[PDB]
Amino acid sequence: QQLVESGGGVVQPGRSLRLSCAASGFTFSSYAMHWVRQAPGKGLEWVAVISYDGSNKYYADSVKGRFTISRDNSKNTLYLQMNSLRAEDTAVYYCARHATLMNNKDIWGQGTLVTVSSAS
Amino acid sequence: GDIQLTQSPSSLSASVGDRVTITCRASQSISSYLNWYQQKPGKAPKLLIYAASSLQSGVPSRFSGSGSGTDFTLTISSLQPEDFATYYCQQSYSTPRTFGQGTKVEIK
Amino acid sequence: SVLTQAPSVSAAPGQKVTISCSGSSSNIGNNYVSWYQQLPGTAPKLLIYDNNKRPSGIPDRFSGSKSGTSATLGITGLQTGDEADYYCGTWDSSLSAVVFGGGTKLTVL
Amino acid sequence: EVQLLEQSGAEVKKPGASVRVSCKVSGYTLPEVAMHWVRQAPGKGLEWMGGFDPEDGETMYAQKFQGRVTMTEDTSTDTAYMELSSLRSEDTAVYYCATTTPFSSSYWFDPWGQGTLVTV
Amino acid sequence: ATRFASVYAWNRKRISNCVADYSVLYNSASFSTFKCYGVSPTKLNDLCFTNVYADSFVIRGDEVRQIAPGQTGKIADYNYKLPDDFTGCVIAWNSNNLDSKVGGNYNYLYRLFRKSNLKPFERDISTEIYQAGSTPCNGVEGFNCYFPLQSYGFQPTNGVGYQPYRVVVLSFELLHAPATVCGPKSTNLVKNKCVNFNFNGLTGTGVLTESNKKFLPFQQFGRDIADTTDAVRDPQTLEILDIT
Amino acid sequence: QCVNLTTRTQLPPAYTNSFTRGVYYPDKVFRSSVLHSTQDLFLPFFSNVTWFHAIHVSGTNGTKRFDNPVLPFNDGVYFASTEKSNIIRGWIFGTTLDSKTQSLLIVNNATNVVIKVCEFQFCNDPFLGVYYHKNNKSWMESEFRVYSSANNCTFEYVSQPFLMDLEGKQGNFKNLREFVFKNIDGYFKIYSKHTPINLVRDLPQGFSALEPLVDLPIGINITRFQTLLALHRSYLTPSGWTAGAAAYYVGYLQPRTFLLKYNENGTITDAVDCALD
Ligand SMILES: *[C@@H]1O[C@H](CO)[C@@H](O[C@@H]2O[C@H](CO)[C@@H](O)[C@H](O)[C@H]2NC(C)=O)[C@H](O)[C@H]1NC(C)=O
Ligand SMILES: *[C@@H]1O[C@H](CO)[C@@H](O)[C@H](O)[C@H]1NC(C)=O
Repeated sequence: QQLVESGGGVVQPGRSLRLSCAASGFTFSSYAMHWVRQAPGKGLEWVAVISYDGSNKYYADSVKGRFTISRDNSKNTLYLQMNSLRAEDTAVYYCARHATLMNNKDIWGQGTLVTVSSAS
Repeated sequence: GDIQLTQSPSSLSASVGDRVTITCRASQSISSYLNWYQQKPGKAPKLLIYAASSLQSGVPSRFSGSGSGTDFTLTISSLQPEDFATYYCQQSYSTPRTFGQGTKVEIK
Repeated sequence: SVLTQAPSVSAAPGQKVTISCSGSSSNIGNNYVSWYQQLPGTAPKLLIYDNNKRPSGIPDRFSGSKSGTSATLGITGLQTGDEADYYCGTWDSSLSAVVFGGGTKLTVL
Repeated sequence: EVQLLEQSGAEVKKPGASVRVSCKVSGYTLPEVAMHWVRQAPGKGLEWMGGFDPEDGETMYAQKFQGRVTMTEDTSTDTAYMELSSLRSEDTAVYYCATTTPFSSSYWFDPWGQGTLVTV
Repeated sequence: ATRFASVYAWNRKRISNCVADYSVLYNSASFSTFKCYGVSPTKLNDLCFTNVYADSFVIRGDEVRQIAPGQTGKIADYNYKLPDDFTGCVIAWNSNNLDSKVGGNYNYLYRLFRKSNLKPFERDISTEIYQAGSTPCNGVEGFNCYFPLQSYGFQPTNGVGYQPYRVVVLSFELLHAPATVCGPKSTNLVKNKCVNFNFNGLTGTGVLTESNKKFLPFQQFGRDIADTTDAVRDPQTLEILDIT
Repeated sequence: QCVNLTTRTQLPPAYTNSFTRGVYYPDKVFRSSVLHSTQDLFLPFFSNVTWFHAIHVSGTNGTKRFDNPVLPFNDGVYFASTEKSNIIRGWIFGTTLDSKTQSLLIVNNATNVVIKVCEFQFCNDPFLGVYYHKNNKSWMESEFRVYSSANNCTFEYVSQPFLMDLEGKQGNFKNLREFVFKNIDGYFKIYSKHTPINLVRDLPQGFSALEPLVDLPIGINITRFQTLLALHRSYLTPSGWTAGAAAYYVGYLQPRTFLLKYNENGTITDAVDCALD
């Protein structure tokens, strides 16, 4: 039913910041989950998947920074660590789901700002 | 390579009661795997059509999808004062997924 | 705060001198008294509780007394490492809370 | 007997903020023993704060500071949060986590808390 | 029960070592589709069972005819499979006043596809992606591959054919194991009459009377010098009954 | 949890002699003033019984000795205790005293004893911790100071407390409490009794009849066990543990033929072993 996100903030470039997003209402477990990016004034750009029902991780090669994705399924939560930062990634992120002709499960988080800059 | 999307027009300033056709074109032949979203700027993207030809709960038939292959169509009809926002198409054919650049329907 | 003791006191090493704290019947009169020690930028350590009970690890050389509204903290066998501030406290029913004095920083001469 | 966890850590919050203080324990469980709080300003004395009442079973709040600071408890994780609000001039200081016994008056506190400064 | 799961993860309850209340099953009479097998439903009141499997789920009001031992259709194809030789009863009724909610019921689910027909009585909770075409999707969704599961759409705005049934299925067997679950018979006590009897499995024939000999509570029998069963206590109403 | 304090102590197990003891009713059948004879597991008379101490102060100051060993079940088990102030609750009966087997966990947590037959993880020094909640001013019992994991559980049951006090008696009773544990034929049956005793420690010459409490489907072989304890926390004095003193009696059962003399009311007094002499 509901998705909550870890806190965004201002991080210096080259660093790492783990992204937590917990589910509620129905589990993460039976589904997949995604991350997308929205820069201000820019379109929604897909980032990376997670696939718990086997195990596989796909990343966008457009932003191929080894932003690692894995689970905490028993907390219905998902972790993607912001690795190899660069300033144009300063944006808001969303926890996502795609209706793949079968489901209607597209549920979106509230959105938190990741900021990549040396100036706080 | 990647699959390119082509969302046209990328904006359309509109009026009350219109019937706007927001087109999302595709670089490949995608079966029906395309969606549509409502986003007022700052909101969560509320899904509108799934599989490019099927309505959604809470969203009446003032929105109406059709198309296949390369050509996909957002059939907005009887344009309502709440429907003026920034919208999006969506592939789910391959990996990577890309989304359209958005189409802001806004009051003339 | 609401209690009475001096900012500082000094004495020669190895000597015997104590420190007292003057309360009222509303605070010390019906209530038990405690005493605390802190070194600069450190953890304030319980010295004596009830004026007759030593916590575990306290030298027996410390004693205490309560005479009316006055409570003295027995301090004997001064050491070079005994220089620090000692704090009196006792339960307060007035504001129904915990109260302390300003503290008295000992100096071993 | 018992050693405790720290009170906060280092919490530095510029004016226009407010800070919780989460004091955990070890060797005991949280709700077998009552916590307490004392303001200590450097170069100054003790000012008692927060606290639990052995009588009446309430968690006390220092009348002078009452309403500005609140306390909650998670019994299993031993996390007791002390939230001070509305930063002012003289209220940046070390606030000690202390613990007397609910069974008796026990004005005597736990052997020591390690202390945490705050920021205004 | 207050909460039946769907058919992709149907609940199963092994039941034995108790007694069957088969009377009010027929006296319920609020049940839409209530059929049985093995031998007649009136006959099954006493003809009893070693070990029963009570498994229940919720399906649609149209697809329930798929539930029949040895048929086809989605629920019996990929969701829940009655065997080729079956004994038990299919009990089916509507729960439209509970399940289907305004604002939409989408708690319930089912599996729509799998790469084979389903083995009998085996659930399928594996929600991984099936790849219909040859293009490997490998856990994430994609092209030629779909998601496995789908919901139902339940509201009270549905017609009568689209109403949710809480189908509970009772399945039975017979083994070297004894009839651990078995229906009746409390028999009214007869005083001073030559009467065959059974108490708690103890059997004999005697004249049962009121008797003043006084047991200790945990006890069951009395006995005489000769290792006969002299006096027994009525289990249903504790009383000391001689046996002559 | 699994907080542990072995505190191992030396000295020989202090033995004793059960004079007439451990005679239960091995049937429900009511009999009156007859001599009945069966050969069954019992604790034979004039037997060696180990007066063990779970907590033992030998005075200098304090010096509480926690000795209670894991003990084999052997054929059958007898148990006896006084414990005016209860410190004893239940027993850990099992085989591995671990997972891989079931576990018989008797907890007489006040007041609803929740017998448990499950698969647990029993710690190296298991016992029930008791503390003070501060919420509702109630002494809870931390049950995972006994065992870490509770899962897989096969059986569960609840009854009225077997352990029971009376007190107000400033002694002169000691409330001597006996429990017999016999594991056979899928039924592990529990027996009990409550008796006044004025003697300082050891047992009198009287007969103790034990009724079966519950006959339960257990189906496990129990080859070893240990008792359980109730301890608490104290606060600053020159943590607190080992509430009061604790000692009990244990002896092993054995097949023997007893002649059983029922009374007019079926209360067995005189029992006689055949093989005794
Ligand atoms: C009772 O439990 C014990 C395990 O403690 C089992 O006895 C073991 O039997 C094997 C032979 O199969 C011996 O090698 C072991 O030494 C025995 N254990 C001990 C501790 O001596 C036994 O299987 C169980 N009871 C039954 C009826 O199977
Ligand atoms: C019991 O122990 C005593 C020693 O205390 C010994 O003399 C005696 O032989 C033992 N008897 C039995 C039956 O164990």
